[PDB]
Amino acid sequence: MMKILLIGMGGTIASVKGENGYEASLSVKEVLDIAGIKDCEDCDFLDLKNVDSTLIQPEDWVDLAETLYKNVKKYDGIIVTHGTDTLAYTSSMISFMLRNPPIPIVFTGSMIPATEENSDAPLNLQTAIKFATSGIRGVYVAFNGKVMLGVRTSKVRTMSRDAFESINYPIIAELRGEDLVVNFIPKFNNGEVTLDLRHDPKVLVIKLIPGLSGDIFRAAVELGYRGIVIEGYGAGGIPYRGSDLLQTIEELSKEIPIVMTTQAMYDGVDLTRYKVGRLALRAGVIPAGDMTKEATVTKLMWILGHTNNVEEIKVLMRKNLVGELRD
Amino acid sequence: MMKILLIGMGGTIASVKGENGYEASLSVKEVLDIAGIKDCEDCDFLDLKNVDSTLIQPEDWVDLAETLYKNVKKYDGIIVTHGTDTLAYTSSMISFMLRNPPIPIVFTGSMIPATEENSDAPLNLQTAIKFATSGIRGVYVAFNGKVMLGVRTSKVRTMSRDAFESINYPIIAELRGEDLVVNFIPKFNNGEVTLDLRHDPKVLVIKLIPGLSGDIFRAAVELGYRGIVIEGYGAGGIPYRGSDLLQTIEELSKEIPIVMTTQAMYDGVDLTRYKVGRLALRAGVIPAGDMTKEATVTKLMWILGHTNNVEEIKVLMRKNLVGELRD
Ligand SMILES: CC1=N[C@H](C(=O)O)CCN1
Ligand SMILES: CC1=N[C@H](C(=O)O)CCN1
Repeated sequence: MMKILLIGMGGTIASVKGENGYEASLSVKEVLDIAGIKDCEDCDFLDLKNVDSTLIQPEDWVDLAETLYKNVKKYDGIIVTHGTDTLAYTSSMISFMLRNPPIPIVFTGSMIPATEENSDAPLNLQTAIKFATSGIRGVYVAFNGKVMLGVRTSKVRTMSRDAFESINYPIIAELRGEDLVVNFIPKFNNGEVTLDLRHDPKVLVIKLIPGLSGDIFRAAVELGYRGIVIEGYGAGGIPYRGSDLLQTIEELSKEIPIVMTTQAMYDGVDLTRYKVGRLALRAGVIPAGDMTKEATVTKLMWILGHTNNVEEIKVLMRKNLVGELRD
Repeated sequence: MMKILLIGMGGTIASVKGENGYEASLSVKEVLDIAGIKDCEDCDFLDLKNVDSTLIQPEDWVDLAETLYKNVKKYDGIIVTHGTDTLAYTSSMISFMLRNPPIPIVFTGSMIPATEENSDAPLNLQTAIKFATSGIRGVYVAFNGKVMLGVRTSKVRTMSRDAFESINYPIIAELRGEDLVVNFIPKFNNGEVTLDLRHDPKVLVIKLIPGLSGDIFRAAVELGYRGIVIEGYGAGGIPYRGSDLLQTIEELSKEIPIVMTTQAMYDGVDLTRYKVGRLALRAGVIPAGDMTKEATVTKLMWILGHTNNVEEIKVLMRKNLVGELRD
């Protein structure tokens, strides 16, 4: 029957409490054994990386995307074990780099090392295995009995089992007993499996705070940053009182994309709603709509691997590519 | 009986849909009338500002703190109506600037203008009035039937009534019918009412993302920024692979405070837990513990109004001043 591949990237799930605190150490095969999984007769194992996900770089996304693409024909499902810190960035970026996969690609990990007795690893691996053999294609994240679309997933808690949520977007599937029950299936168009590794990682994310001036923005441009994301307040906007920020934005927004997302967790941005928003639009700011913060950052990096034309970048950022955005 | 003062700062609650979308317009007295409030016989009214809270600057915090201090003896309670965008920054900063107030000081506002038929304004004003006459002293936020400690409050939703949550800290009070029921009373020491307006607003908040280099940090220092806050991933830490960031931090952390908070919403940071965290500590990074992002930023600004000595700043950031932090 079904053949699945497990790819190890590291993470708390594979970690041990060494000298300087937890660090990734175990292989993905060892992780499965320790977590007590046996329903894996026809399971292949590959260790791609073995790091605390805080260490993940954009080139690791390239390496992982390539590896996935080389293996989508050979397997019925692929599971990637990964640290939780940057799990959502990786699942978001891979969603852009590897479009219309013919199989489920499921990211998972744990908040508590698999070695530990109270570990969330066995549940998460079980959920991942159940989904990887479901026939439901796409890039997903399995965590705490939930399956979420990889490009709509964010880490919301640092010290809880329920660490990940689907942001502004319905759960794909959820455990009821041992029944993984479907809640919502994304509406894919199924084109040709497409690998597209092009990206530019040189982007800056600045949190809007009272009194912020435009000086660090023009410094970023001088440093050769190719894009800036600003987390505004609430539905989004730029203050015009108190700083040269709006004036600074008006000048820079035609040299580089300036993307507005929100500091809040849920509901995203809508710049048409307030005067501060519409001024931000007039200044050339690109809205990130209802995208997660991780999808916004990775999508911008990915697009910058294709074009530096701000107008075109605006069009692509506003276009729903893989389910990351409400069109 | 009880005498309360209402101070208007603006916000959606006082807003109208003008030419470029919503902008603040109505006076705080008009807001009360439109919201349908009458149980306010002995209520004084003062309009301090009238702006979309996206426009709030640090000097407005000074003006508001001064006004509160001049009025804490005259009234039994004070209510401040305020935009939701920066409400939490203002309630956090005022908590540092105005210590041991002898009365309840309650911040509130609404997600939907008081003019609108389905407005959350009447409920929020009611809750604010009930708490302002409760005799429970301190700085608080009332929203969606909840009363939260002002220095533990963040905006988590941009388009929902339940916009604010108490982060890593128990609700103070909650509505059950018309009964405002107490859940938890903060353990104040009641010293002398202290006004302390000293702050330095020149701080930068950068979101950690894969591949981030230290170049923008040393640019910030050259720009004269007096502090940097970094939102790390999860429990916190600095990547040592892929960038000159950790090396950059080691150099800068003795010139200016570099504070680590988290990109996630709940549970805060703990740098002792992972190798990436302990390296961050060794590099001179100051942990923000379980503080909200708004408390972290305002507390740092406030402290920078007192000292530029990094060692001392570290001590103060790690000290629970007004309930913002678990000691
Ligand atoms: C490299 C690549 N070539 C084929 C294509 O683009 O159609 C498969 C997916 N991507
Ligand atoms: C300015 C001021 N003086 C008095 C004091 O510090 O004790 C009251 C609170 N702050």
